[PDB]
Amino acid sequence: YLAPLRSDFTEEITAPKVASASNLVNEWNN
Amino acid sequence: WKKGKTVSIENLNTVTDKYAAALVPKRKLALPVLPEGVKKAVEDFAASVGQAKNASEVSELLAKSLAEKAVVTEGGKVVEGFSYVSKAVAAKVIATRRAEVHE
Amino acid sequence: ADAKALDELRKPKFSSKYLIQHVSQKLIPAVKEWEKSYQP
Amino acid sequence: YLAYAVTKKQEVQADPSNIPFDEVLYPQLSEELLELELSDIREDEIALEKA
Amino acid sequence: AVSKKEVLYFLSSKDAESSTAVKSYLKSLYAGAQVEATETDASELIAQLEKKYLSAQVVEPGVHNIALPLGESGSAPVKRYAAELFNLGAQAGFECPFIEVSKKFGQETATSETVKDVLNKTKSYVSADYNAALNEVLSSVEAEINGPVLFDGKTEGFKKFAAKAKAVAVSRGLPADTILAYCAGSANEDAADKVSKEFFTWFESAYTADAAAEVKAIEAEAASILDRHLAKPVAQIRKEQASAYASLLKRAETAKGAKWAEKYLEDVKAVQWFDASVAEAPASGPKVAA
Amino acid sequence: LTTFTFSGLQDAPVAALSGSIKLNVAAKAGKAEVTVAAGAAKAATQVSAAALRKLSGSKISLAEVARISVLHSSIQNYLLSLSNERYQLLSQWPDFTTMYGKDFYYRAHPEDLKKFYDAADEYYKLYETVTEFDSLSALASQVVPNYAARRRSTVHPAIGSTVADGAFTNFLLSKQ
Amino acid sequence: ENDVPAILKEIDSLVSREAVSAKEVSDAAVALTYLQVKANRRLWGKVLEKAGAAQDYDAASLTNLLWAINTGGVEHFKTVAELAGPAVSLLPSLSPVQLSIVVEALGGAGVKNYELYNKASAVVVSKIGEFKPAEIARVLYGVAFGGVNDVALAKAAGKVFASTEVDSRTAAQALYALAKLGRADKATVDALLKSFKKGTESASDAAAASFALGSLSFKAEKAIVDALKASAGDLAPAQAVEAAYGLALSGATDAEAFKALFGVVAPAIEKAPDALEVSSLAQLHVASTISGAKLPAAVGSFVAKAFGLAADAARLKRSSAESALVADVAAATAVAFGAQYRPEVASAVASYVKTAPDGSVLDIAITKGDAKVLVQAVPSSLLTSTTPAKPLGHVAAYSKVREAQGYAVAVVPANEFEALPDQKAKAQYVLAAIKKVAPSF
Repeated sequence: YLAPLRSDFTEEITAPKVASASNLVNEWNN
Repeated sequence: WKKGKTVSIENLNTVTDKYAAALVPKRKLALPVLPEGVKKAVEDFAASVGQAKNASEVSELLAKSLAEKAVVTEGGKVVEGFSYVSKAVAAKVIATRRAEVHE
Repeated sequence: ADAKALDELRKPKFSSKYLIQHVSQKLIPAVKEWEKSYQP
Repeated sequence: YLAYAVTKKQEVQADPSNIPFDEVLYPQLSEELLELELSDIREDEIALEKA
Repeated sequence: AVSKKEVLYFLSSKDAESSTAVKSYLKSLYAGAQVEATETDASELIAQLEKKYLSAQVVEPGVHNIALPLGESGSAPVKRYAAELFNLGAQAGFECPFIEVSKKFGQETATSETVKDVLNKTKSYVSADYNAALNEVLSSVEAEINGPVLFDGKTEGFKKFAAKAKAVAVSRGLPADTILAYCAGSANEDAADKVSKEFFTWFESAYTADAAAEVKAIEAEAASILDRHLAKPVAQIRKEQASAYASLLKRAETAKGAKWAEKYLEDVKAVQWFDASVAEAPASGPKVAA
Repeated sequence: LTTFTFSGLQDAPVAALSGSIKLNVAAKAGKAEVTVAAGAAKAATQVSAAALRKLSGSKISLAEVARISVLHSSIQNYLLSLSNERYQLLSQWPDFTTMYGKDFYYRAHPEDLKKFYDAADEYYKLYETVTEFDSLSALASQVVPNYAARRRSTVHPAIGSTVADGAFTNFLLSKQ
Repeated sequence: ENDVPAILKEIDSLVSREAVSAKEVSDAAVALTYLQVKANRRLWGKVLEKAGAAQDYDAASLTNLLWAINTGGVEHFKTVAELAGPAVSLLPSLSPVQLSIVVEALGGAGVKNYELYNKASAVVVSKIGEFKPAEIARVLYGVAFGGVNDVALAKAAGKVFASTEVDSRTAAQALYALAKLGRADKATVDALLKSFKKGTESASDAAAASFALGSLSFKAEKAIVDALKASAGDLAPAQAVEAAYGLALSGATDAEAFKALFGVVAPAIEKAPDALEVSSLAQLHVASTISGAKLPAAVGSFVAKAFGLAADAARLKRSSAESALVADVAAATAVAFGAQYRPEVASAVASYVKTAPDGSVLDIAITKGDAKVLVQAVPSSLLTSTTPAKPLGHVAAYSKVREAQGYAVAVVPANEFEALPDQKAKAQYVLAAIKKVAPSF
């Protein structure tokens, strides 16, 4: 349940990179 | 299971009954088990007439006579004229046919 | 043991905050002495 | 849940009317499983009736 | 314990493990202890670097106490989430986000004399399809000047750029004339509030749409992480998540005596308390002393 | 809440809108005769005008007791509400065990029975991995550290592109 | 027949079921403030848990819920700020009585929703005769504490408070809203100060006008301090500090009131020194030094140490226009004392940053023998938001504490200082400011 601790900063101001929709909702419908 | 809610054991158990309702065969032999309501009525009645040492052998044959001509019930309904050949009856036919060809 | 507190239980657990603190305790004294000893 | 699961499953497993008999379930199959082996004895008997 | 520059950052802060560091310090000053002299030293570079590493000890537990509004309908859970990050940055010593990134532009480009240099030293902080959309406008205006545009304002060539740089900003969707008339002020406060109430409907539509774009990325990351995980067998998942829990306990158990690792294992033992307390009375939850 | 509030038995609710709580107050000019009833219990006390004003003197300050954090629970609640949407389309799967009989076995092409007995073994793969709800806590920890490092910005935690664009036109279109 | 801990278990079972509606979560919250259930925190949590999960909301159950959260003193920001969704969608559906309860409860919690406060204040300035003067001071209290500097509502409320006689309770709410806005229009403040002719029914509105008068620096009205010497048992210790501080900022000399107000605070600090926030301990050291009423011996030195903290934490988290003004005033006070060249000022402004006797840091501290002057710069954040733009009462708070440590505070307001065209004129502003305070320099 536990995550790696990071101590780093974000220098840029960017768009948060929306990931692509997986195919699982229709392949389980296939 | 709804999106935010929890499942209840009144519905988890209703689902489990649907699983075990598929474990009953679709057509079954009503092989009758003798309850103690009728098998202890015949044991003391055998002790009424002094044969209580052979009271168990009466109760064993009491179950068996209902058991050899046990009837086939499909959905609780008795299907009359349902003839079935046993796995032990059919293995008697094979051992007869094997031993008369070997001779 | 059991039945801890409220203000002990309100802290978010696996946040960093002590890597940031451990870096800040090893970056700041090691860069305070860099600025007082610096010639190009 | 697992306490009702081992009780309802044994409720249908203690019942001897729930013993599945392939002879009762599939009569035309359990008689053809017989004549698979009765044809193999019949084929061994034709070779004896030819000799 | 604290070094007094931590405890000054934790005064107006509101989270738990800092306010029990303040309440333990405020009880010590009450019991006849003298307060340390605040050092007026560590000139501008070390002073602005300690602010970087002390505000990140206020932001980092504060970000973890802000529930994301994932899978929510409406604009009020995003206006809750963004306002919790506004009030978190204020507790960490940040100013308004408009005031703080405009300070970042003038800090990067105090010595940018050309408009092509201010478009390439503030490149990390501007949206890249807006920074590129100001390069077709800079290259179009460069045709009628045929000389580099300077960052002057009194130069006529800068007004030829700002005639068409403003033309993009309205086409991007942002009212640049209500932004510029807000930060210029006005004469009367009655018509200064007609521009204040039109800046703050842009700004509330500005800070929501990138708090929502930060949520919709977490919704799409969690849906691609889950759909990568639902394709596995359950035995693979149980041993993949048992190695990651083992290798990350091991990383915190090798480091002994470090402050972060001994606080890490106090969190593992407090997670296990939460599971053990729920296991004793699960219709009520964890036991709080109250 | 602020230090001073200005509410209590002035434009107050005098009647409840539910049936599980039946509340009626009697607004005296000084005090209020309250009577609330909830099922079998009845409570009828009297509050003063200055007794509702001292209520907001000390603040309750409700705070969430979360297992790991409030951030982590909001990702795990989303993964649980996503893992419910995939469970709902495993609920609409046709019952393959109604075709496990030997009168479906021996009628069928033997390769279309391997496919059917593997399509039933795939449902138990999909169904046992979507009901692995103990796996969702360690999945939400793969979303937290990339998110929290974006909020650990040098500009602001709440900064994004749309604010930084509109603060670029304030920066650019003013005279340097 | 009459049981509260048996009706709490009936409410606790009401809000623990899975289908708690909006009407049932409102009425469970209303029944918990009328029963005064501050001691049971989890029962207030279960109602606040179900208040966010409820999806229907009509105009009456939202208003009864927000009334109960505000009156009960219950703060949870995540739940209350998400009740702005049911508030902004039902905003034409709201009564003017109910809209004042919605905006006051969302405003007092600190909800940053400009679409609510623009649309609620545009309703009030359009339909103002429908709004009773108690329903216009709550909406002014909402938009003031929601971070909006809406003066078009504060001007339109100014026409009502000078015409209609308003109650003592709704005057203090209007004054507290003005002190957060920082306006101090004396035609409207004293029009709200003529509402203390009936007395105060509570001390929380005698203290809220006490705090709001010293924050704008008018004076005590002495009907307000008459209520505070009598009703100072009706106040929490955090409310009595803000009561005493706003008196001392306004120049209140009645030390029997300050004996009453410190008799609430100082018993609370000894049993719990950490219960009050450090910004309120610094407000107590202002109140005990300006009025001069002494504190207990362990408290009055501890509250003196806590003024060094809250002035240092307001120095670390400096606004960077207060950083750019201090370094502009320290430049203009270096050339005033004689520094003709750039390398002469930069070694002088580093010498002005002597530390205070309480451990704090003073940016511009000059010493000539035994005489000390301090220069204070006050940017806009400590100035009144109206046209004469005089500084707020909180800077005379800081000056009169620094004067009692051995300094002479010359305030340099940035609406006047940055009005000057040149640096030497800015030196003619600072040197004129020091000699009118301490003429030995």
